[PDB]
Amino acid sequence: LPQFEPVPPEHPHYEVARMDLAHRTWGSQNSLVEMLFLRLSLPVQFTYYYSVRVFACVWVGWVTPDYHQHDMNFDLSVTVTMGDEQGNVHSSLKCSNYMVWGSHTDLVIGCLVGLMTFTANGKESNTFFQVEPNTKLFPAVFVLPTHQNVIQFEAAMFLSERKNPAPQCPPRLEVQMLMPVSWS
Repeated sequence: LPQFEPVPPEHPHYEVARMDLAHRTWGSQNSLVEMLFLRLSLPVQFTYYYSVRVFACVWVGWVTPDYHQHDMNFDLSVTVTMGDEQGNVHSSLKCSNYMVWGSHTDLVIGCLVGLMTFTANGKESNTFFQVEPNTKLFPAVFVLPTHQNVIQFEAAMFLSERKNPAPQCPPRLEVQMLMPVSWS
């Protein structure tokens, strides 16, 4: 199982670089071409935008706590539809378990609560995994590197949401927001 563990420098080379607007610079400098399933360590619980800024095809999104699909494949996994004795339906019952979207700096941004939507390059691109109950999701981003400083991260701030001091609206990333890869 590919459970996440935080990137621990020295590493063959995924250079974390938390910095201060607050954001997170990156870079696979060394000749290691593949697999950067960059889940963030601090999942939401159910307003809160989530910017990402690729510097150089990246599957930005959100992820349910379980997830062991460590594969080269883009776009993989479940719609539910509770029925009736009538043979009809109590129609739909949520879906999916999660969010993802496939020179210049691409800038992808999410949002948060019961709904969530992508907003690529400051422009709307809504609906992809836009309903859930009172559940949880990591602010994850899957990546295959371009080498050239591969990726960067960031309505009220997400930091207000992850942690107890809600509101306190302005950003402060704070130390715990580590950036695990899904190790083999």
